[PDB]
Amino acid sequence: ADVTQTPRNRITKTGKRIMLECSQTKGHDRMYWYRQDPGLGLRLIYYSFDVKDINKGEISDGYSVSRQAQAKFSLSLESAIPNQTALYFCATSDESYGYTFGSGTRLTVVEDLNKVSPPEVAVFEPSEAEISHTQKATLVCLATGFYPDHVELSWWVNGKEVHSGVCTDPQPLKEQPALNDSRYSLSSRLRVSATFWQNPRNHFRCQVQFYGLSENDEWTQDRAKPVTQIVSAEAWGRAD
Amino acid sequence: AQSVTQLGSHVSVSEGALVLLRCNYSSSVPPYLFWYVQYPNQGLQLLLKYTSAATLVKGINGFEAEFKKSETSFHLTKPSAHMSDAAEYFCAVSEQDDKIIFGKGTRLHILPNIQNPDPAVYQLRDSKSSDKSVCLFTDFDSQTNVSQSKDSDVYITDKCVLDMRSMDFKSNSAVAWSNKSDFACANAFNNSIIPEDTFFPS
Repeated sequence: ADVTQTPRNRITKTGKRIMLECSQTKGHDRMYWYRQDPGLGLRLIYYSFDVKDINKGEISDGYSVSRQAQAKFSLSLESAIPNQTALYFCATSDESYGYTFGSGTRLTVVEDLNKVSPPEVAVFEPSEAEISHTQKATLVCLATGFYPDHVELSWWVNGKEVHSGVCTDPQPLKEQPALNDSRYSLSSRLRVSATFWQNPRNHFRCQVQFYGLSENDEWTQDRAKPVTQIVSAEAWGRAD
Repeated sequence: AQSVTQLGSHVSVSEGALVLLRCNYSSSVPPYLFWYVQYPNQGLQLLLKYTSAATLVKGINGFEAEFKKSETSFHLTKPSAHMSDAAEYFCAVSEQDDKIIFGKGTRLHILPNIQNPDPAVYQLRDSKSSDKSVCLFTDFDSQTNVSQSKDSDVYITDKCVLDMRSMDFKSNSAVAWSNKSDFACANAFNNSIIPEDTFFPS
């Protein structure tokens, strides 16, 4: 169908009951919930051939499902734990393995919401020695001090999103690798010709979309509530 | 039709070389087989599938796979690796007449053909304060790899390849940083084996 899943992103504390929903328009008998984890592929949790039919997949422990309609297949985490942090994919199939996947639910389960924290973002300007030696200019964006590891980084030149000349680290690193609740950091490069960097008209922005708390969540600390938000840093080109 | 096996979580290929990603299955009866691709930040896209018709199946973008039951294989190939082929690829198989089971996935890394390397370590300053900075190791070829840090107060990223379309130009880089006053770009990458001719501006 148009297979559609909700929510797209969610952060939860441990011990909460969490519901993911898949809906289709084509009315295929067969629906499926999988989870995806690095190094492990997509593992089947549960699947259903009709409203009266539910079957376990390889990793069904910690989860339940209900097939409330031809069109809808709900997944529940009964009592969320951190190792249920994952990307979750609904799918439907016709009678000949013609799969349609939903676009994904990124779910992060954290033990303590007090540790949630948005990134600080800084842009570092190109080296003059780089400019002189290569006639190219590499900007570096650094996002630090964020938790959980649930962000999206992009670059914006004179107000439009650019992909060319960008490389973002695939995985953030842990600032304190010994700690289970270490904050994270992430870097990205944008390289342009020296010519383009050298023009004071051009504006460069690194934008980090952070996912954290919602307006609902309780917040008891003095520091800013760490709600889902965007944090940017910027630089203007310069002649000298 | 029980398992499907992909060999190596991360694999490399030279830019312009033959792509070959291996998949084998265990199933006495020939199964249907599928190759999915996942570009980062994204969902899965079917490239091609074996549905008991042609044994040589062609997919989008020059991808093809041959089903070979005599060695229970269905290896995915493309004749030439482009930078845009960097993705994770998943082989998958029909099972128990009711579902598709997925291999563990292999990420394809494309090594740019760097004809004129120009290795260097540069220092970059915060646009809002001279006093914070980072180090950028850049423009080394495929024979260099970057090691993780020695020191728990020094942060070093994995190497990353950017492709500047404006100049048809690709380059490698890694980034290092630290809050220590001890920290110098000249020393940042001392735990890595760097090219002997790496440029270190004064």
